[PDB]
Amino acid sequence: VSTLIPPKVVSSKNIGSAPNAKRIANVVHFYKSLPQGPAPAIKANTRLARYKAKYFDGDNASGKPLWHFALGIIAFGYSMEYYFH
Amino acid sequence: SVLKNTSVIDKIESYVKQYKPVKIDASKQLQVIESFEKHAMTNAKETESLVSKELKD
Repeated sequence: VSTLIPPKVVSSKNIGSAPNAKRIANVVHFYKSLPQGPAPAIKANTRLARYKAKYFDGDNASGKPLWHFALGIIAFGYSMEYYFH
Repeated sequence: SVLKNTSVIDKIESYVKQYKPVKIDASKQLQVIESFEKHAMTNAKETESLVSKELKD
């Protein structure tokens, strides 16, 4: 009876579609995300900070700390098993 | 002039001439036709403003 007009009705149509739900999701997931590894806090300073940078960081993550623990028992020979039970 | 017993053609010719102004055109649509357009400006610019904003956003 006349010229129908569904070419321009997306101003209220862009709310119910599924991609819009993902659209409003990931845009919030993007703006505050740190750009290039910023704010990594690589300078750890808490009590034994030196340990935090050699083995406690996790780059090595090997049996050295338990080796250090074992050597501590060895150095305590005349303190726990000798001169005492 | 092909009819030598004319007797009606002048009446018929006059009948054509009296109704020579048969009937005028009807350009009545001057308030509702643009009302379709006024919705057309409203929704298209609503769409265009959104898509222009969203393409850059």
